[PDB]
Amino acid sequence: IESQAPEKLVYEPGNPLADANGYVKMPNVDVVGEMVNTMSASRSYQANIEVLNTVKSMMLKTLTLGQ
Amino acid sequence: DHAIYTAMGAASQTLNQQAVTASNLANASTPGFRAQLNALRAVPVDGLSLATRTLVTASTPGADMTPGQLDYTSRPLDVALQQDGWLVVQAADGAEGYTRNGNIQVGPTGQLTIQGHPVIGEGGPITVPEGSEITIAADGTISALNPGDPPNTVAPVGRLKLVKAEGNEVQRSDDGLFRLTAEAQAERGAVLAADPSIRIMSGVLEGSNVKPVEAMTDMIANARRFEMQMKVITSVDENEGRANQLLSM
Amino acid sequence: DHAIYTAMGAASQTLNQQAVTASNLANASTPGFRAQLNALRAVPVDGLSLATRTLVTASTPGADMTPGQLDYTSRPLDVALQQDGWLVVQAADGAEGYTRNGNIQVGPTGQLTIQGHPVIGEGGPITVPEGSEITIAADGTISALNPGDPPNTVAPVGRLKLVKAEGNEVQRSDDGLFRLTAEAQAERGAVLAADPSIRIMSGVLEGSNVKPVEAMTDMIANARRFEMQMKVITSVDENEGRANQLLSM
Amino acid sequence: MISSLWIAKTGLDAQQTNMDVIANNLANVSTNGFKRQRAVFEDLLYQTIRQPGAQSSEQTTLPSGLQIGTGVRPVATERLHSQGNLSQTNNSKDVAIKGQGFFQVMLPDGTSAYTRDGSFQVDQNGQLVTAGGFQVQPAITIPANALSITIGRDGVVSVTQQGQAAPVQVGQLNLTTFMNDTGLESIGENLYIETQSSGAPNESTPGLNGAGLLYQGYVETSNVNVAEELVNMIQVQRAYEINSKAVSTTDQMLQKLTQL
Amino acid sequence: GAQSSEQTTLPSGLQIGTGVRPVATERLHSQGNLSQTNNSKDVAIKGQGFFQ
Repeated sequence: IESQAPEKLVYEPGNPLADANGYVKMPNVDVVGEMVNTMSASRSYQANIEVLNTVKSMMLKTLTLGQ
Repeated sequence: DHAIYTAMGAASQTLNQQAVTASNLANASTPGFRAQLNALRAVPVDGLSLATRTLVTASTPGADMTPGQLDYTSRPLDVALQQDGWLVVQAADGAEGYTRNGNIQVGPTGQLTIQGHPVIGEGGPITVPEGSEITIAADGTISALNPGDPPNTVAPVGRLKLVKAEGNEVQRSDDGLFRLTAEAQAERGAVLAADPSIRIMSGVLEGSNVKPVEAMTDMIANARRFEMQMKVITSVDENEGRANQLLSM
Repeated sequence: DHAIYTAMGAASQTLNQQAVTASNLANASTPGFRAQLNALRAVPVDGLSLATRTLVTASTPGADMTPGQLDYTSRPLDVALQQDGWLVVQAADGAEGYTRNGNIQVGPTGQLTIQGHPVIGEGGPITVPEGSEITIAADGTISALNPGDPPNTVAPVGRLKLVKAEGNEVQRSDDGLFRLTAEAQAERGAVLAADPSIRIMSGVLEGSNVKPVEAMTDMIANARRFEMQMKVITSVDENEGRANQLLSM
Repeated sequence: MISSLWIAKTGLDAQQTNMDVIANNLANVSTNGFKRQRAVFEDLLYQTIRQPGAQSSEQTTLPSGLQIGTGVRPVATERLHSQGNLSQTNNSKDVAIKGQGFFQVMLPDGTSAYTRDGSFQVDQNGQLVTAGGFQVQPAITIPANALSITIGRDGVVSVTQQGQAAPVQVGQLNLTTFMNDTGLESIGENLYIETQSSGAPNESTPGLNGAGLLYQGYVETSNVNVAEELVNMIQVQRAYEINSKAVSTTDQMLQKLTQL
Repeated sequence: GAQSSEQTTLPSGLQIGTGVRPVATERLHSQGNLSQTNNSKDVAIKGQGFFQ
């Protein structure tokens, strides 16, 4: 989906893409939030990777049940 | 792991505060600008057990109703309001907004317009004769003179309505125009009275009330707080990377 | 894993922005120079599911047609155009380029040559008698007085053609000379008219409109964006490397 | 780039524009008829982010919502049209204005400009010009061998000839007034052109219908108050430094953010 | 690309450019002021010209 925050504006009334009341639209990305998202996503990715490794060892050990 | 988000909030909110002061601090030398004082609000996150997290949202509790100080321009119809006094202006949509900018102007057709979206006084828009030579009296009465007539023909042509409303009962409204807070409307009505005690000075403008000392200390505090939260974020992330190793073997 | 590419794109393209600013910024004190403003374009990657990636391609939408500020040199044939005006000049390949450099020069044989590849006005290249003593008028007429003749012999020897065109309807052409955009060619034609309303300021040159303020924050934001991209790249590769242990064993 | 950077750069742009206004307004002392310019700024729209809630009035509650707003775009450059002082130039063909009014001048391209400047001359054909040869409409053609030129307080210009005991009235020099003097679009060369914000020009003889009288032998000086410009310069420099501090603080915030 | 003009679009292409090479050092030949040396063998010039 899209984050529907009101899309912070700037003023450059010679630039095309500026309406009446020349106001360019200037994406509303909060860099701190996105950096924290990247950090947390990498950590969760690592946790799931390493769950997968644990489980794979668990099952390959199950195959040696008895013999 | 969720601690990082609390810290994240602070950092982002700190940036928001910076933005405020920036638009607060760039607007020096803006006539009649009212500063936008800012604050941080604690938001407890009451839940199911051991409420330790609280978030750090930012806020603007309003505008600073401290009168900035005066520039003597000697212009006949530069108007300065006394304290807690407002000029009324017909806003863009058509509504009574309130301003402190007294840099009045007269159009070629005789229309008295603090910057377009013109002024309101004793009736609809104030209109004056084209050959202006306008003067604004001490209590607002607007007197006029055709430039080529004897000086004893200066009978008043209008009145400049002024309004007393301050602080907790005034709210900025996405323009340079203030309005009533929707709480001071189950009160003094939607269209306010003229308050026959608000005086005017002609030939004087009022400038922005942006105190630069509190702005500078605000920016210093903001930088320090931001980088403290940065350390917290680093420590939490390094903890998470350290601890995802419980699951191996 | 392909995220790194997007991040790479940004980093690479940010360097391009830097490059532009640098060329935009070294060219201060270059006569009549037009700053090449720059922008970044989001480029979605429309695909078969989950449109999540966008690239950061760099671009130069055009030049800044904001008149640079004038230097008074009192030299008789240094020309400053009014706003949105251009001197027409016979380009190297041969075509009417447009410049704001009014630093006109005369050769020994009387060729008016804004830095060579000469100037075009009311006919071919403008030629004057060798003992020129050129004077340039307000509307573009060029008069010449041989040094050893009575001063009431300043009969006009030519006219300097000037053209009105700005911004959207003008683009740089890999030299310092501008041309029409080929979108303004099924319009005011291949060769424009003289527009006898563009005025000349004689004895005054125009400098570059290289705004140091917006360039300095261009560079600050560029550096910050670059090292944010580097952080994303670092996290992505560390993810992939620590991931690679899945397939073994 | 985050919003703080761009807002502070709008502030720096505004201070730079204000300094350009001050420098132009300053350099044009000893320019006849020049009218001082004042830079008027205006804030840009405020983006409400979180509307204020309900002020329950059960306790004193801070009315906190959140609107940030941006920018300081320059909204006007008002021309302060006032009667400047007079200085004697002792030149017969020179004249200043007592009160409002503008001499009409025929531009080279055909339209009409208007000047508050009396540095007049005569070209080779007797026509009045304005320091650059622009003809003063309506044309006033001084005879060839006049003993003296007189321009009266209502513009009635006459010449004294060898022998006749009468100042033959050779022309009329009438003024032009606008209903909004401030709206004139300055073009350089001490010339203003009428625009939609000034209305049509109203022509009249001096001293009638609000036009100001004429004072021969005097030039109107620039109404520039240099003390005001110096104080404004100090203010502009300090505000510029404060905004630069805003940019620098945001930049070091960003440095720390991108460290990790 | 082409300005399709259906919507207001930025005319984005890309050219980077480089350099500020010095192209000339002009010599401004305007008449300078004169100084009296009282020296008989000295001489100054009124207008264009040079001594060979």
